[PDB]
Amino acid sequence: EGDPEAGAKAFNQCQTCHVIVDDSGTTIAGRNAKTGPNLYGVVGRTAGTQADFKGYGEGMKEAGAKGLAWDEEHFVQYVQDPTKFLKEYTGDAKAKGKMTFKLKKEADAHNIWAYLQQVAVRP
Ligand code: HEC
Repeated sequence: EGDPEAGAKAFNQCQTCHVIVDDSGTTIAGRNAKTGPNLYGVVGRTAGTQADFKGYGEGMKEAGAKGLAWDEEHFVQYVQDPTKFLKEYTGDAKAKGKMTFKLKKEADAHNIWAYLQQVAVRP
């Protein structure tokens, strides 16, 4: 279990590419980055299915087609090394992630998740 407060601060790194904008258009976190998908509603979301994002890689779509819904266990392994995670999960030797960024600290991964659990759950 992470700490939502430390998570919100560490989310600053993710803001270079991601935003968290709700369904009414309110910006919860971030500026205007569109390199990565909107993370609002990511908790429990089938991987690679945010309807507005058109930049998903084959590995990510394939992972969601094989039953990956984001929960803490997979999220933590994923942000630490996206490509390695995609290959393991899919069993596809050619899978590779578009997210070139890698989170270097494990404690941060849990913190950011606690923060997402707070502000990114769609009812
Ligand atoms: C730009 C260089 C990025 C940074 C910095 C971070 N992310 Fe990212 N993310 C980016 C892309 C281009 C993608 C698509 C990946 C693909 O292979 O298709 C993603 C995706 C995610 C996901 C998947 C969500 C989904 O809709 O299925 C997650 C959960 C995610 N990113 C989280 C995340 C976090 C928490 C970051 C900060 C530590 C982070 N990303 C940074 C691009 C970039």
